[PDB]
Amino acid sequence: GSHMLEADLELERAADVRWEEQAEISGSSPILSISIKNEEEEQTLGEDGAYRIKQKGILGYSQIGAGVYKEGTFHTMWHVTRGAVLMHKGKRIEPSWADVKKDLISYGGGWKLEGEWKEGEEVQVLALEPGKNPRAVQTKPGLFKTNTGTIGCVSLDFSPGTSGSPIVDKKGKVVGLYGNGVVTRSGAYVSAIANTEKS
Repeated sequence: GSHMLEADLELERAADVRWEEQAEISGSSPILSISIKNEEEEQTLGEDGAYRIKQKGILGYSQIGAGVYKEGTFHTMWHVTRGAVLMHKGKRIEPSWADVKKDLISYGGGWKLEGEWKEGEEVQVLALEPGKNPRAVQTKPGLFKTNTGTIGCVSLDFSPGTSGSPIVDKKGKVVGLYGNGVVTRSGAYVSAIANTEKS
């Protein structure tokens, strides 16, 4: 086999994980990214927060995902990294735990996301889309029956490459991660919120 990485997957911090009062008031608001990032250039690269995940290729970087660093653990979607080693400023990050069925993977310790969701409450997607500055979008999840209990879900209103982006309650905690596509019995595709799940 090879002793090199199968692929160069780099992390890039983009924003603080927090509730945005402006997006509560207006529906959505941009968030500050840093000198002030006027524009995101996907193809160039550049602790706690929200991160882009980019894959090097001969044309430059592609943003294939996003995720959340919290309390020394990085959380993202199994579909995004398929358990691959991540790099961040020359530091290597290793998969600690995964759950394919839930499309979740953690790196550097176990699950730390402690946002909570009850029906009727709104949340903010802190969306890191390919080619765009971070944006907070207020949304209302609906409750759904699983074949074992309940999950909250939201509409797939972002780029697939926002997968892994955090969704936050009013306490500023992460209820879960955007982009975990599930199919309903009523023919539709929605995003199943990570933690919001009972059995």
